[PDB]
Amino acid sequence: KEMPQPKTFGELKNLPLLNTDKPVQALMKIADELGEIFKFEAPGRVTRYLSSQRLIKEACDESRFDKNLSQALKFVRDFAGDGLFTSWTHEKNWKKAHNILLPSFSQQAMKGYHAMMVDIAVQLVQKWERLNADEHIEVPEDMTRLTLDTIGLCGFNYRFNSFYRDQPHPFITSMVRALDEAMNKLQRANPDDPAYDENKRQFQEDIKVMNDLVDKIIADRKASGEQSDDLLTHMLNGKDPETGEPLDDENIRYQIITFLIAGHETTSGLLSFALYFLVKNPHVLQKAAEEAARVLVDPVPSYKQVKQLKYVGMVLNEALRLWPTFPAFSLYAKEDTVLGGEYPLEKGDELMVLIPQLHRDKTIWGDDVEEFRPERFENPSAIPQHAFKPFGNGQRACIGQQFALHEATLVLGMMLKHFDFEDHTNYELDIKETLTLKPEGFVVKAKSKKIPL
Amino acid sequence: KEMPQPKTFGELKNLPLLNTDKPVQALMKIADELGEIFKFEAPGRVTRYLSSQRLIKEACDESRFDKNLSQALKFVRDFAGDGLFTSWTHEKNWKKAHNILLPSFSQQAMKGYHAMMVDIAVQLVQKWERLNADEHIEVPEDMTRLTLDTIGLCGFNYRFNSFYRDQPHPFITSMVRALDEAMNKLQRANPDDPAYDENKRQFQEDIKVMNDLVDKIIADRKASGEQSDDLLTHMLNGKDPETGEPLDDENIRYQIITFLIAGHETTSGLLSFALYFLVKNPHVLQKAAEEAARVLVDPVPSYKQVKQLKYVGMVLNEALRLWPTFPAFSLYAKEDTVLGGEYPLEKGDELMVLIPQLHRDKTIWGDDVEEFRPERFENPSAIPQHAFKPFGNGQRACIGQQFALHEATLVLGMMLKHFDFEDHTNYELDIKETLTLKPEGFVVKAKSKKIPL
Ligand code: HEM
Ligand code: HEM
Ligand SMILES: O=C(O)[C@H](Cc1c[nH]c2ccccc12)NC(=O)C(F)(F)C(F)(F)C(F)(F)C(F)(F)C(F)(F)C(F)(F)F
Repeated sequence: KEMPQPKTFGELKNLPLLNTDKPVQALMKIADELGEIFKFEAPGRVTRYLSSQRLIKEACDESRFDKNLSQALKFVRDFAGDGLFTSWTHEKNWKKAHNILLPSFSQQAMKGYHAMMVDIAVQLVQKWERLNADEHIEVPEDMTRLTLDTIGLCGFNYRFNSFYRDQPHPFITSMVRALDEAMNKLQRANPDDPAYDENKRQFQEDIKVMNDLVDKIIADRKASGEQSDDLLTHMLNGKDPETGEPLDDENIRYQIITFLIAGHETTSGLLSFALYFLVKNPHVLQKAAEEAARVLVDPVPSYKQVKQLKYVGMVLNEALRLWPTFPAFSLYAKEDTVLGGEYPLEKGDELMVLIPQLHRDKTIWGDDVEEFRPERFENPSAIPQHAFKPFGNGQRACIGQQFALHEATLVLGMMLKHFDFEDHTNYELDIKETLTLKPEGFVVKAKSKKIPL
Repeated sequence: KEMPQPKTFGELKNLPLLNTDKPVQALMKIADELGEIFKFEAPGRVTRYLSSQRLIKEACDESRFDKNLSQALKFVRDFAGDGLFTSWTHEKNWKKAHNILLPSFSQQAMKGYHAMMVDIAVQLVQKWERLNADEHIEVPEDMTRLTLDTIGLCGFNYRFNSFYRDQPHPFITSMVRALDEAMNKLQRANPDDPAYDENKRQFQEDIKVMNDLVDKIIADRKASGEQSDDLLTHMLNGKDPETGEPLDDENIRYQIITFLIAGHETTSGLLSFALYFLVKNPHVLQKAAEEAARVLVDPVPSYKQVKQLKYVGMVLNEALRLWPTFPAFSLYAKEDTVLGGEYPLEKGDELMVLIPQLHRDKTIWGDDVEEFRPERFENPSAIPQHAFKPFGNGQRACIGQQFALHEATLVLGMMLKHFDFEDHTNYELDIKETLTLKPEGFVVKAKSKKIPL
């Protein structure tokens, strides 16, 4: 159709547009200007950004499109390896690990993780109970402490003890710096230029630090013989029904690194955005707090009680609507095909699904798309197909969805039961972009309702 | 016959002997060489160090000798003011505060503080329970986190939240640096030399940090009118029966600063030395652990149970015997008098009581003074008057004695109930001197007995 394309910079084509610390937000504005589809070129490379439910519903057809590793994911793959998130669907270790780990991530398995989630959630509540009169909370910082700890504990019985520290754990320093370097590689003609030798040296170091530390966690567990009901145990013992094979220790390492990435990056952002919207929308906070008080009648919340926090669940979905914390996923055409009746694609052609824009499609949600209204999610059946994709699509959808939502619902429920919140700075949303999105500098004050634990 | 005296440095006399990281330990070595008394001279001053029970019992006759402010304490007074610890006996505010505060520090008052002591103690135990299998504990660091927080919470319902951070609370950074400066001023021949301009700027800044926080806490409490179970409440409401006056806000601040200093410095040291002696003497550890397990039958220890920890109390007293954490106190002759039928003293003459040396007086304790044997304290009746003085003397004895011993007995009891301990490094005692003595670099491993809290 003579596809729309944003401004170009001679031989660099569109690449300079991503030379910014907020590339996703830049892409969202481009989508606002250009519409449901735009081409994005750089030297030697092209992708097409999709923003409408009309086109994205075709992109979600697994017979036509499969998951692609974006350039960022190809760089994350240098340390996340062939774990689930950075593997191609056709790689043997993808379907093997997928089949082995699904049972570990089901709604049923959440019952088993619940106690350990409560352990970390209570540490959060206690921290906040123990703050003095005039003190405030650094929201994304504390949400990250929580979610990292939760996956460490539930994942491999390891306590990061984030609420005991200011300094991040050695693994995290390397992980964050690796993630940063992976995103920075996306703006470099001549990667072999000696000006990046220190960047490369640091990256290799960081890779080796994560490996050495995770490999030791594996080794120690094999050595102890302990059978704690966690992801590491299920990976050590599990066999893929198809091949009959277990995961090898290298792949297990990559899965653990992957889970730590997820638990540090994604769920913490969700909790941070949810709290942000609640303090910006007092009527919604009140309704959520009402439910929390009504449902969480015991000092320790139970698994069943978390399932009964329906409005808290809707609040989280609405937070995921506006700011899906992993904001884009990539696809490639399995064969030649035509998108939307108008855009012919060849086998191998790539697409990027711009999730925050999909979630702002006024044809789907109505004109009030920027408003925070959890009630939009009262009935999944009234939401059109492929309109809401915060956890991606199909067989390559987020394996951690049930875990993330259970943790987030539990913690947000507890938070709303135990405290009233003040937006004491009238915080202005400022979204930092790493692998994920987070509200940087978001702070609040929390006044205890003095309900015992 | 002339009074013994250590080596001299020309015009500086004995002063350079205290130009060392470990002055008290240097003075103990000198005492060992020279005996029960030696003179120590510096430019413009003289003092006499006493090591024997026979001379010290006379020095402790309050009709003949009163508390002196050592050079060190005069410098500490720049921030502790006319608080109890740094006031002269004849100053109006000493007796006034003493009368008001004595009931707040009694054995009976410990019933009121017990619950908040437990609050912090449980945080210590949770921290250690949450360590990963082969991580270790930094003993004085964690004991200092505990004792500071306990006196903060019991003293003025303020949470330093030391177990939530690596870097000390700003107030503590200032207090430590002020205490360090106060000790450092002692060696400067020309204090107004421009080389100390920064030291003095920093000292004043540190004093202001301390005054600001404390004055604010006092102001906030008076504004709100709330009534807590803390020393601050008692000081705001208390009246001295003698003068009929309450303490004013400035003196209240000095008392609070004083209590914070004491909690940070002294009790933490006692706990660290006790654990040191315990891991070096496993028979004693076993005997103390048996008592802890037998007595502390509830997840939350009670006041009544802490009082039953007789042997844990003996352990603490024997640790105080070998390493009394505030190791020296100073006296002055009220009038002309003769010490020991041998050494004439003029009115105003200063004496220093070397407590560690008193506690090694073989004429009182037997020849095995260096051995750690809590059974020495099996029957308190046996201990001669003035043989054991870790809490000083008479009306100027430590007002916090019952507080310190309650906290230490509680915490050590809980530690011995909940963990086994390993001296994994075969630690060599290395004693750091600030205001007090503490074992620097003492580390252990603690293996949980998995007893619920
Ligand atoms: C609010 C929280 C989370 C969000 C928004 C989120 C989002 C996503 C999205 C959008 C994808 C698809 C990526 C793509 O198509 O390239 C994905 C994949 C994945 N997520 Fe998450 N995620 C979250 C939490 C978690 C957690 C807690 C874990 C693990 C403990 C996890 C593990 C994974 C894995 C392993 C994949 C790859 C699955 C596969 O392809 O087989 N996620 N996630
Ligand atoms: C094991 C712990 C402790 C030891 C070994 C200890 C030792 C001492 C000693 C030896 C003195 C006499 C000082 C002198 O003669 O110049 C003293 C005085 C004092 N201590 Fe402690 N102390 C401890 C804990 C505490 C605590 C926890 C507090 C307060 C919370 C405290 C508050 C004081 C005060 C206010 C004085 C001055 C008393 C007065 O002269 O009226 N001490 N301490
Ligand atoms: O890594 C990629 O392949 C694509 C597109 C791209 C990056 N460089 C290009 C050069 C030519 C053509 C396309 C590109 N990168 C992006 O869209 C982006 F801007 F970096 C991005 F939006 F931040 C992102 F990386 F895709 C993303 F949205 F943040 C993400 F994929 F969700 C993330 F995983 F978070 F990185």
